[PDB]
Amino acid sequence: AMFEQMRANVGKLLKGIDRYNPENLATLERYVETQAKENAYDLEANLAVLKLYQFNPAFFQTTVTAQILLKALTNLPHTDFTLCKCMIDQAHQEERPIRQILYLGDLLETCHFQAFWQALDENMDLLEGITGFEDSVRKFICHVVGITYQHIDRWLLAEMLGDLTDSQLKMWMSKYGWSADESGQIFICSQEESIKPKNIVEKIDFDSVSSIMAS
Amino acid sequence: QWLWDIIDEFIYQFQSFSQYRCKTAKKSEEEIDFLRSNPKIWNVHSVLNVLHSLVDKSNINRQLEVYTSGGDPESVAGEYGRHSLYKMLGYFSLVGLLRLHSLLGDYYQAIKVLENIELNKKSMYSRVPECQVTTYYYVGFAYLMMRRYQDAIRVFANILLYIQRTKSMFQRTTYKYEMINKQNEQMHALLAIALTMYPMRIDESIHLQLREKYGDKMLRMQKGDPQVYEELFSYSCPKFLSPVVPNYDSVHPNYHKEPFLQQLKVFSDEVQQQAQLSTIRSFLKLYTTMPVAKLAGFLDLTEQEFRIQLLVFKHKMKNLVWTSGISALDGEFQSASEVDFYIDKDMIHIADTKVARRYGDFFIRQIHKFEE
Amino acid sequence: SDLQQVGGASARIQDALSTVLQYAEDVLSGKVSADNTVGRFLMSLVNQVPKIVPDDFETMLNSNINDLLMVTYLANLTQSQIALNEKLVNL
Amino acid sequence: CKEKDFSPEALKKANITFEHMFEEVPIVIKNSHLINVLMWELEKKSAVADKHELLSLASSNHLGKNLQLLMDRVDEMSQDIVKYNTYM
Repeated sequence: AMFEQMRANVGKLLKGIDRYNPENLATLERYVETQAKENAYDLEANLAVLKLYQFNPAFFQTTVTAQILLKALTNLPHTDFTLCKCMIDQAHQEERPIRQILYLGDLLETCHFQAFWQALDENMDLLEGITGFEDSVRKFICHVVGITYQHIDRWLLAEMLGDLTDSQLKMWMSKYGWSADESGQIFICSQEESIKPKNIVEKIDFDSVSSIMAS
Repeated sequence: QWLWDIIDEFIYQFQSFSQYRCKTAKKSEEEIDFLRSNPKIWNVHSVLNVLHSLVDKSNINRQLEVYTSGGDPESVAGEYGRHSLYKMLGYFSLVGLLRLHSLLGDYYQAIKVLENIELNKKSMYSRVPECQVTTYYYVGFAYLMMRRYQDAIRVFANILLYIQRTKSMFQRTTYKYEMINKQNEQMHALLAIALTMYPMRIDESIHLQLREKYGDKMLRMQKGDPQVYEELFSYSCPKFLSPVVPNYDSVHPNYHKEPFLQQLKVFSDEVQQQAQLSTIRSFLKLYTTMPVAKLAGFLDLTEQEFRIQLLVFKHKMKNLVWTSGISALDGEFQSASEVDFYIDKDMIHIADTKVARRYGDFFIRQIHKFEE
Repeated sequence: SDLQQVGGASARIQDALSTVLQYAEDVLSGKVSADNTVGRFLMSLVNQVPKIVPDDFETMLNSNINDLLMVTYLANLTQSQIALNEKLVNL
Repeated sequence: CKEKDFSPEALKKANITFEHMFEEVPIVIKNSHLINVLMWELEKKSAVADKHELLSLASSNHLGKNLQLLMDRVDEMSQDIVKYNTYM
């Protein structure tokens, strides 16, 4: 619960002149790991460390930027991961573990979820070491499936989530209230509830157009 | 030497005035009251604020893009030069908005979208067109960075329209009048490449002199040539970041191209795959619900004929322009086709045309004043 | 505008009288002053204003208002150009 | 005033820049005091019989439904006004 004990402190740090001052990296780089480990997030604190690393490239630390990058990818399809590469130098995108984390990040924004779980190397204990990261990306997979699909095959949803078993899939099936159709597919969303198209000749404008033409 | 005789004498005169701006705005109401009275124009007091927005940014961009190590420029300005002027108790008049837009212009050189909403909250005083057009300038650029293409394209249309109910005389946006033309032209051209099936609403936003050339650019870009990826990205870079002055181009100093590696290669990643999303949407949805005849007719368009198939189609459908069903027993693909509407321009014009009547009836009643 | 705002006033004093003609049956007995003559008046009234009630009529009514509005708009476009030629000759 | 000039001598009058959008006065604002006998017609024409009001009201209905009213006005505006515009 060290996340809750730094919110007030780091909140006034990042609104002052201490976000251009490189000396504050002590409390800030600590608070970046406190997001990753304790499963919390703060973009302002990440983005300030990224900007202080873009100011002096020497103070760049690989694992602290991985703790930024991995937790940026849990928060998709937001531009958190967009602002990461903006600040990370040409030299600094070719580091370890950064190069592998960035490549895995490319697969998520292009929604190549079967390639994502294939691409994983399982010997990098840092990717095991982020708490709730393995489920967060799965919750983002199922998040986009609800927005973009009406029906999905039981085998297809499994494979997107890293080739799940019958029992492991029971969590993800229960999560958004999904169910199995007659001898076949999972039901994700109703057809008319997914699409919500825009309209021709809505023509509500007379309630203002008549009032400007009044005199 | 004449170069840095001019540059150093700007900053040293601004660092002088920065103390006067903190000293007047906070506490000395008789000094502000004495400054209300004497001249016939308070415009001289106001202009020096956002005059030093773009001139100081030029001088600090030079010092930034000459010294790339042991950073003097960026922490001095960021700590003292910017936050002292803006953070503290503001001036008792519209001058407080001018320093806010000056600080927003400095904030936008850091590629970010977070504080734009917190700055908008502190824009308490009324949105005069002079302040409002320059707000929508950077707020639209923030929506452009936020991947809100559908939002940012609407925001660029109004600020390029040039019927915004002001005469705009007496140098209020000087030396850069066509930068507001060409930057809004350029940044709108990037957004259209993604989402061209919703925007019927194009015609007021960009003029037919430019829509003809930018129209064929988008088609030539997405369909058949990566050439437009080059020439679009060449024009887009000086406008997306706004680096006010590039330093003297010579090989004897290096010093300048090193910050341009990062500044340019940051926007490389933006247009890279966001352009390759476009070609999928480029082939218009001919038949709205596709049977085997049209699904296989579109798998041939999805990519090359190979022993792995349908998976790339299932990937490409996950982006913001596709919503669909697959039915397994039918083997059927059902999909959303989406558009907006053609008849909206006119009812926005009905006031704009009346301003061509109004200013017409008014200006000749200012001549009817004089020669009478 | 006076013909307009006494227009819905007729419909309002109609809402008063139509109430009294209903209310004469609601209380106990009465309504001899109305019945089938008022029935013929009201059936004829709704066979005039509005017309019959398909939604094809609603869209055709909307298209006629969008045409009338496009014409009323074009009358302001011509006021604007009556101005602009009158203005350049005065310089 | 005598008459206008078929020659540039009108230029000395034109430099006065006299009005041509000039003010028009509001005719009716208060009672004309001879309202009073036609006020006494209204009760006799209204309170006792339907015979004499409705024939003044029946005109509005047929000012809407009958042939091409706004359409003929805009048609004459399509003829009067373009002839004046072309002339200037």
